Amino acid sequence: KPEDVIKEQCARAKVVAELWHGFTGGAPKAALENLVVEFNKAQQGRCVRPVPQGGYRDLSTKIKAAFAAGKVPTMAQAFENNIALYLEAKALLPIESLGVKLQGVNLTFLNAVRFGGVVYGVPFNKSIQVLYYNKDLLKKHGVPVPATLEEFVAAAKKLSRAEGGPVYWFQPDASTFAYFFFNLGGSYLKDGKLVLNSKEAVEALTLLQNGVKEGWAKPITSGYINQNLGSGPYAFSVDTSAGYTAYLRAAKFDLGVATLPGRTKGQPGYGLVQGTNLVVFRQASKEEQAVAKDFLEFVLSPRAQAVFATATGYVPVTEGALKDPVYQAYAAENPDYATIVRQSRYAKFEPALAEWEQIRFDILGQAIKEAILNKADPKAALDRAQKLAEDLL
Ligand SMILES: Nc1nc2c(ncn2[C@@H]2O[C@H](COP(=O)(O)O[C@H]3[C@@H](O)[C@H](n4ccc(=O)[nH]c4=O)O[C@@H]3CO)[C@H]3CC(O)(O)C[C@H]32)c(=O)[nH]1
Repeated sequence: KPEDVIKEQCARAKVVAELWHGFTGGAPKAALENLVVEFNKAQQGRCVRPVPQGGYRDLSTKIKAAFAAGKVPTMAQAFENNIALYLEAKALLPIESLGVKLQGVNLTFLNAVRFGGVVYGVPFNKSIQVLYYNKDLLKKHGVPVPATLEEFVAAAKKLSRAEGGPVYWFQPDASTFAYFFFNLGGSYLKDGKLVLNSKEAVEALTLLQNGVKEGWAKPITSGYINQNLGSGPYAFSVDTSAGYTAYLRAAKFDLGVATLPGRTKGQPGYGLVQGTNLVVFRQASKEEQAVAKDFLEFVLSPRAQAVFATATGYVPVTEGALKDPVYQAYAAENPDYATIVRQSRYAKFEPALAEWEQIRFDILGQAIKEAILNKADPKAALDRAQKLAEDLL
C-alpha cells in the first residue's frame, strides 16, 4: 500500500514524529499518506508516522486518554474547539516559536487557530460546504440551479412532485443544521452566551421537518449521502467539499457543484468550515519538534497543497497553492475546483469553546434527530438541548 511504504520508511529512521489523524479511508487517507511518503523520501532518516485513530470523535477520545497516560504524539489533527480544550491543559506549542512561516495562509483559517494573539494550529485539511446537484435531473425538468433559499425550496418541491420522491438529501446532524441556521440569520453566541433554541434555530429545524413531512427532503440515516445514491431520485445535497471526489466516483448521473443558496441573489449563502488544523504538543522531544517544523512547512508548500486539494476537494489554505501549475491544470479542466474556492470566501465557524464537540453531537445533534426521526416538536427538542448545554457549560 502506502501505509506499508511509510512503516518501512519509519523502521530505518533515527527520529519518528507520530501524526494522529481521523481519516478512515478513501481520498483523504490516500492523499495524506502519499504526502507523508514524499516528505519521508526527502529526509535523511527523519520521518513522520501517520497513525489513523478512527474518526474525528475517536481521535479526540484517544488524545484525552493520552493526557491521562501522559504520552502525547508529536502531532494531531484538531478542530478549533479541540484546540480550545488542549490549550486549557496548556499542552500545545505556539506554531511561530518553531519559526514555521505563516504568511500566504488565508485569514479565514488562520484567524480560527489564533488564541489571544497566538497561533497554535496549522490549517491542513479545511473544507467548506457546497451545493452538490444532479445536473441531468434539473436540465430534464428545466429547473435552474437555485441561487436563494426560497428558490432552493421551490426547486425541491417541484422536482419531488415531478419524480415521485424527496430530492433534497441530508444527514440530520449539526453540520447540515448550520447551513440553514446560519442562512436564516442565526448566530450561536448572543452577548457572550451560547443559545441553541433561538427563533433562527427553531426556523431551521422546522424548515427541515416541514421538508420531511412535505415529501421534498430525504433523511439519510446509514452512511454518507454519496454512499446512498442510486436509491431514489436525487437532486441536491449540502455536504462538505471533502466528499467532492467520492460523489464524483459514486454518481451515475452528471454531477454539479454550485455555491450555496443564500438569502438573496446579492451574495452566496454561508457554508460551515469543517476539517482540521495540525497541532504540535509541548511534550514532544526537540528532535521530534524539528520534524514537526519541517513537515508543517512541507504541507503549507504550494505543490503539496495543490495535490491534497485536487485529490479530495479540501480548500487550499494558501494564496501560493492557487498559483501552482498542478492546481491550475486540474482547475482549467474541472471548474468545480474554482466553485469550492469561491464558496470558501463565505465561511462560518461553530463556536470554538472546549466543550462544543460533546454539545454538537450528544445534545444539539440528538435534538436534530429527535425532531427529524421521532417527530419531536422543533422548539421542545431545542429547549431541552439548550438546558443540557447550560447544565454542562
Ligand atoms: N470530532 C469533530 N467532528 C466534527 C466537528 N465539526 C464537524 N465535525 C465532523 O466533521 C465532518 C466534516 O469534516 P470534513 O473533514 O470536512 O469531511 C470528512 C468526511 O465527512 C468526508 N467524506 C468522506 C467520505 C464520503 O463518502 N463523503 C464525505 O463527505 O471526508 C472527510 C474526512 O473523512 C462531519 C462528518 C462527520 O465526521 O461524519 C461529522 C462531522 C468537531 O468540532 N469535532
